[PDB]
Amino acid sequence: TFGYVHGVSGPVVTACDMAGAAMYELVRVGHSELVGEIIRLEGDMATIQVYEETSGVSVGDPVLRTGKPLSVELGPGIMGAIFDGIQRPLSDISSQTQSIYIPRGVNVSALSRDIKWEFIPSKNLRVGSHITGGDIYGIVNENSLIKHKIMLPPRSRGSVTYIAPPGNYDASDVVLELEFEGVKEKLSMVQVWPVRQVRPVTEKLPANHPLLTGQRVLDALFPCVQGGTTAIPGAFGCGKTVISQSLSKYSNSDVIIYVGCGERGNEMSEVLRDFPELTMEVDGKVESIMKRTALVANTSNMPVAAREASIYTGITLSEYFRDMGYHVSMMADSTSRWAEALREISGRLAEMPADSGYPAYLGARLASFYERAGRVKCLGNPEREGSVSIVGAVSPPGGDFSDPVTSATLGIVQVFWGLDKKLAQRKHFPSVNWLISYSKYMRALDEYYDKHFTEFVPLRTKAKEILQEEEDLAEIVQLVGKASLAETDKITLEVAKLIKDDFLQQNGYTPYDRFCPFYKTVGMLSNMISFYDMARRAVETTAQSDNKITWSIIREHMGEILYKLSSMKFKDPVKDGEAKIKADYAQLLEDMQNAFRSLE
Amino acid sequence: ALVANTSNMPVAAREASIYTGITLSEYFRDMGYHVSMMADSTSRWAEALREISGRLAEMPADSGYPAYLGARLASFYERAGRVKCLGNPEREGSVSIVGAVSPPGGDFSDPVTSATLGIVQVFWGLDKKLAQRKHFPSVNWLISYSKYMRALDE
Amino acid sequence: ALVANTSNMPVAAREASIYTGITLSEYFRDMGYHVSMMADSTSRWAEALREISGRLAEMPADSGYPAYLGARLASFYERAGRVKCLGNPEREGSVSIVGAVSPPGGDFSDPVTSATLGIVQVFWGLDKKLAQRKHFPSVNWLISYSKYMRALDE
Amino acid sequence: SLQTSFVTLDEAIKITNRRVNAIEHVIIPRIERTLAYIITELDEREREEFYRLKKIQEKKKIIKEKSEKDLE
Amino acid sequence: KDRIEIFPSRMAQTIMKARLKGAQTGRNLLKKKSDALTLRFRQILKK
Amino acid sequence: NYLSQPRLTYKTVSGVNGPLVILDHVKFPRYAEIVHLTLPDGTKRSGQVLEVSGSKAVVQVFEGTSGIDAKKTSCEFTGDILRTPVSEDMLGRVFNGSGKPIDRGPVVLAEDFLDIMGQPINPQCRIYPEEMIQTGISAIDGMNSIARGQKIPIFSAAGLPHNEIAAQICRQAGLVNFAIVFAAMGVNMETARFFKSDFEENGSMDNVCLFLNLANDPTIERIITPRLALTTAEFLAYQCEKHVLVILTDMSSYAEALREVSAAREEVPGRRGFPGYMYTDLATIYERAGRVEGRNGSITQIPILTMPNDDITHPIPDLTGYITEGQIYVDRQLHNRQIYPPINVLPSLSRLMKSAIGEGMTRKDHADVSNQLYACYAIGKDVQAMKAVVGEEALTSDDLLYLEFLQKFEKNFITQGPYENRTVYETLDIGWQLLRIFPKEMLKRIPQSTLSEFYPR
Amino acid sequence: VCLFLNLANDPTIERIITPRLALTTAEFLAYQCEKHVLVILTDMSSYAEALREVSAAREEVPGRRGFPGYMYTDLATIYERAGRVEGRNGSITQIPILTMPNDDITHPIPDLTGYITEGQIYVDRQLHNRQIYPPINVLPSLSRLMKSAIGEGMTRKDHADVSNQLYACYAIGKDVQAMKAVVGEEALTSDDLLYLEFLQKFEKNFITQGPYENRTVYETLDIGWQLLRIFPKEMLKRIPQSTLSEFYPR
Repeated sequence: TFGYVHGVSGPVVTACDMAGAAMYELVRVGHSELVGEIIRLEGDMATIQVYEETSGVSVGDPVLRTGKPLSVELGPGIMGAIFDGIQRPLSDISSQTQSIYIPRGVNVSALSRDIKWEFIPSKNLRVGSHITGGDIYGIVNENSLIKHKIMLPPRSRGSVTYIAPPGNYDASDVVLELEFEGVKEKLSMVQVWPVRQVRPVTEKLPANHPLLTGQRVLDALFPCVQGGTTAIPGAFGCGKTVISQSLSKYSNSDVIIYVGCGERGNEMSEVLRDFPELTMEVDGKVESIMKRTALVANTSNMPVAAREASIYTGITLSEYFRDMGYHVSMMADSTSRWAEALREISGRLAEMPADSGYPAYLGARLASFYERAGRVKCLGNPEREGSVSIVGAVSPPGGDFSDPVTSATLGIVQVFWGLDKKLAQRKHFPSVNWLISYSKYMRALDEYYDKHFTEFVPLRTKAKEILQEEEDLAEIVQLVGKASLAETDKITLEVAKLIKDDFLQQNGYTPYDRFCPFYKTVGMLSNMISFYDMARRAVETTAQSDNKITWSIIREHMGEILYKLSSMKFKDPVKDGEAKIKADYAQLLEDMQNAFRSLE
Repeated sequence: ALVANTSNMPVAAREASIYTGITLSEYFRDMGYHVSMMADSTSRWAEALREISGRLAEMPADSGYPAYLGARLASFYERAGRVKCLGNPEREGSVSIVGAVSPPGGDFSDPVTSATLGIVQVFWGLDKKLAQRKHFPSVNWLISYSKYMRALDE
Repeated sequence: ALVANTSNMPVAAREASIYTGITLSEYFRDMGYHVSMMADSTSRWAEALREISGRLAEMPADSGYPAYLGARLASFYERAGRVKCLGNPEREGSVSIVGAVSPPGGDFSDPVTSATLGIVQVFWGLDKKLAQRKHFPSVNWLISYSKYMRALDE
Repeated sequence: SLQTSFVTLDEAIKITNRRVNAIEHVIIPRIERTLAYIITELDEREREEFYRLKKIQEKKKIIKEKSEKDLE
Repeated sequence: KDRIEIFPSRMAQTIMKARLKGAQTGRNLLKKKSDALTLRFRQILKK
Repeated sequence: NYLSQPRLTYKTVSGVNGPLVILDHVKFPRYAEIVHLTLPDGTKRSGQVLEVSGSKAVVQVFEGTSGIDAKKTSCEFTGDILRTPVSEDMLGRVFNGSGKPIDRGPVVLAEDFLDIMGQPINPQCRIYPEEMIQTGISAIDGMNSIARGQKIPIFSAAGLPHNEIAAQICRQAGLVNFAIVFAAMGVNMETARFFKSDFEENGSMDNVCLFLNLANDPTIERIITPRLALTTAEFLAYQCEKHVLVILTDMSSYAEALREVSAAREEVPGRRGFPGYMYTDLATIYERAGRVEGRNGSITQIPILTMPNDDITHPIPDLTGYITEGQIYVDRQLHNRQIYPPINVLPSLSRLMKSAIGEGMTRKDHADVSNQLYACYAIGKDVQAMKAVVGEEALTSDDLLYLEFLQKFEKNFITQGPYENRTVYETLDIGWQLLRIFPKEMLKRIPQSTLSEFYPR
Repeated sequence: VCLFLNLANDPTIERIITPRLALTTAEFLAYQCEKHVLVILTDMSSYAEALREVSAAREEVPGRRGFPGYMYTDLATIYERAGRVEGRNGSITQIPILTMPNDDITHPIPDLTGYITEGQIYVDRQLHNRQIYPPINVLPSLSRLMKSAIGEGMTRKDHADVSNQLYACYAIGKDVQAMKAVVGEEALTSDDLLYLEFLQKFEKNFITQGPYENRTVYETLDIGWQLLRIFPKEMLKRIPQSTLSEFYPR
């Protein structure tokens, strides 16, 4: 089976007797089993890019091939796991080695063996039954939330020769046996998939439903669809946690995957410390969010190939959960750190530089990753839908979007929540700059809003216009002062102030703003814009009259409605029923209508 | 007379096209005609010299162009002039050569532009600012020059 | 004493002049003399190291210079200092080194300048602005530095 | 005195705002577009150097391999 | 026209960063001048 | 006649390096021939021989080399270059980047096999293009007229609505029978749906052929994607006398495929790391356009490209700009103000507008109106740049009229609905209603006869 | 005279030898035949382009901009064949000429040349577009031997002082010319306006020669003092007050 080391130079290990080896095959080098990829073949010889430090590898050392390219073990026991970028299990490395270090050349099986999982076979199946890739042949109760749908691997097919009865089985127990063309395949709960290959689908559907974040600016003005591709300018001064924690606690995705792309050592431990302590309410129980996520963490001194692979590992996990019919959300907290790892591989391969020193294929390696998002009809027969949403942060130096990883990312992602240090310094959380930010999914979500929130598309359009008018009017205020504006424009600044101060801002540490349902979000904006339209009608109806309405008259005779329009943020879906909340909003609409009717 | 070799015709044939055009022009010059030779771009000629160099693996100078690019252009433009022709009857032929260099990115720091302006006595530098204004012919009258003016004053 | 290599002397003779100079300076330093040595430019030595490296088919590092340019300059400048001389009469000689550094095109980001600034404790930054106004001796008192102030205070 | 002061301040504000906007919309944009061109062409020279050094390194490896084959 | 056309070099990158800091400092110094003049100008108009 | 000799198949993979497999012991290797590779797991792949030397054939593999094996890989050499199967039955169909069908129809039952590279159209047989196409869009038809047989690309900054403009041109294009070949290189699936949907919504399927290479499809297929589209367009125009329009979407994703292949090959780099031959390769795509003597056929092309970082001097727009007959530009300075379609006239030109206008084609005034609209819009931008320094109080009343012209112009000439179709004659009447903003004597690009025939009306 | 001609149509490699033939003839005429010799080398850039052609064809490791790394020593074997020698009356003066590519003073050809040659005479596009013949920009021009070519008995004794002051005045002239745009003409003081008048009068009278005017050193310094007399006496700060009292009141 194995070859022998012929030469070593830095991480490059040339091996011989490798006549059976394949391009990008995964190889273990040396007596310590150091990981590496074959980057060239030259006869019976192979050149291996060893990931880990090769110091101590010798000529004549064994070179053991795995029968596979770089691949992710998929199966039960992912939830709660922590992985490096190449799927090695950092929690289990810790518990087995009892060391603060990863030992060079770990061989710990990625999904923990020996855990007998509770398995229920898919009760419709029988010996002699037909089956195709993506058929759910049984369910594993790995945690309370995520019933793990075991499925036939996408390339496997045939007739079921055996299925295991209900019972407890570990990942190496043969749960299914099937036959095709007279050839038997024995099959386990563990499933191996090539990480740089897209898990296939019945069809990638158009994305049409909101990925609700529970955050007013993010859900109202810049919506991301389930299946959406999005970016965040993740940098310290902007408060990036406001999105990622809110998504993690509240958002309407059944599973989450985190990729530490290549983050600073201490910033990595913040993620790994924090998430275990976060919790969600499910069916009125409180449970740790680690019940529904896996953290593919990588510090900056993890192997280059692990950082470059880490993004592809996280999406390959996310695609397995998508194929279980779950909606995954995938956070990628610095695509720039991944692009540096990619640049280092290209540099070590002695390839020619392109834009700003990045490789030629940076555009393709980004685009072919973001195209792994979307809603799908899964493979296999229970017709189930699912999705992956990719929330891939960017880190343009000095905020300069001309940086090729940032520019190519903004050339691909349909949504960009442009967090800004100027807003974060003012504590305007969630700190999203609404002038910078955008979403392309507005058109595709019209179906959803038409069915469920039919007035909201008008309100969203009016809100964006009022905010744009605030920035335009602010130039006139800076030139000639607020006193010089028309009455319409003065009330436009007052409503834009309410929108900026009490709609778009949301302090997630407060019990009332921990989350914000879409109905609460619509009701708030409906009242602010109802006030805007009634104030604007009162002003415009009294245009060229003797007695004329103005912001000061409105504030004098109905400053209570201005106070209520701010106060509506404090309403609490936990303490207040939906009917109570909706009724208070309806009462404020009636109150403001009577109040304006008393003037004009 | 035309010597075509359009952008999608074989790269190598661009060299032969230029040398064919000046060979014809030198022949009509030896008859005593005042020939003019147009060349629609010396940079697209020099890109043929770049391609052959890249296939041969010769070392590039600036921007990939071969180091002999200067000498190729020099031994092209110096085929101009007015001449007392060979042979018995005296004739005053000429070839006037007009190479329409097309600098990549529009940037006159381009090695073909730099080598070309080293050799030629007349430089009609066009400018995209004028062409955007629809100011045509788009000659920039600051950067352009004609070294022949002292002879033409006579 | 003078070691004198006109620029047309062979590339290796330019390197030898530096090592000869410091070895003579160290020889008189061992006599307890407070030797001083001045080089006409360490950049001209680096131009010798460049040409040597190229001819040997070495991998260059920046602007054709060898990567070991820094280590060469250190094996020159770190032969300076005061010393307690070897052997029996206790005497304290020194070699002061004034290594000049005009950079290519006047660019103070240059490898031999940067490598020199990583090693020398004093930088008499002469400046074109002062020289153009004919201010002499033309030292820029805002770019220049001398780390020795900490010792000289005693 | 207020009249002469007011008129003089109006002219001084116009002169100052012309300089401020000429800095903001002429001088700074010439410099930032120049600095982008400098960073671009500096990186072009860095690629042209990289490619020459890489092709040299490949020819050396060929010459080494040929020199070992010539021992047979 | 659109650029200063100093020839590409690490010297020129240093000089253009210095020219940018110069021009940006000049903008800030003249912005303080414009603000102080604007305040006095509006005071005088009321007087 | 058919090649009667049986095919050789080799396992002699002497190496693999990047996207290249290096066969050895090959019997008389043929440059640019196609290899079909079977990997150890039985996956089929295809490749083209980029170099031959004695017994060696260096084959580039389109699906990439991941999984190629030095012993268990079978390379069948077809003994011939890559030929596209073509037929008129390719209208109303959808193909992937390598020309396999994805509409769930059968393979192309060929009327012929054509060399994917095409042939160089003989400059003596090329007709100079001159019959006008209305696109229906005023910023094109009024100031950048497209001739039947012209190639003229739409440049755009990233994320601008260039797909919508190109879709609208497919909906509204006509003379003052037709077919489309649409290709996209590295298009995201969200945009691939838009293009396929729009042809289905317009009822156009019966006279459009789509080649889709998606942004995750193997990046070497992008090199053949527009070549397949052109080879179909050449069949439809030059053999079937169809009036063809070819749309090539993100020639930037094509140029990225050239840059990736160039890196893998180690070619001499030009600017921004694109290969030194990027002009010739782009010409091998773009020059497969125009009318040809004795044929009623014609290939029009409207390529589209995303200008990287909006830079007009970038090699992709720049080399395309050298090869193509003027260009149509789309701008953020229009799109941010919601001016659809966001076409900026000022950097735009159409080289064939200097012929596909005037009597029998368009109204007499057209050339004059276009030139005066260009002057007024350009002066409008110049006085806007003055206002940004010295304020509007320094501008003359004439200069203020050019600034007001620039506003009225964008609001009426450029601004147009996504389904609104305008004739050239309607566009010129709009042009005059804008020119009437100035006193007659200021119209320095228009002759006194054209003013006397059209200015007061 | 003695002319060697390689023209732009003659083969590249001959022009590598052309300058060495000229200098070898100059060594015979100077150092064996006692001639005072001037050597003119008409385009050192075409010489360096010939080195780049052969170097690239030899597959040698490049220096910056792809020239052979040895071009400094090589250009030295050309430029160092100059100057007087022991016992000889003869002398090889050289005035090489060098086509700066892209107008770039820092280009490897002029850069390595500037290190070997004893200054440079710099001819500027800006002065040429103004029709100033010869277009020599005095500021970037230098001459290392000037400090020993000039002085009592070699010239009139004031010649160093007048030239030093004029040179600083031209430099200040170009700086106030930059101020006239960056800050405006209205920001200039009476002194800055006198440096601007100096810059204009200096180009007109000092720099502008005409192609057959053969001015003596005395006519040059006399025009120099007629220009320095534009300023108040106290502005001539580089000149010693002894020299000013002899030559300013003229």
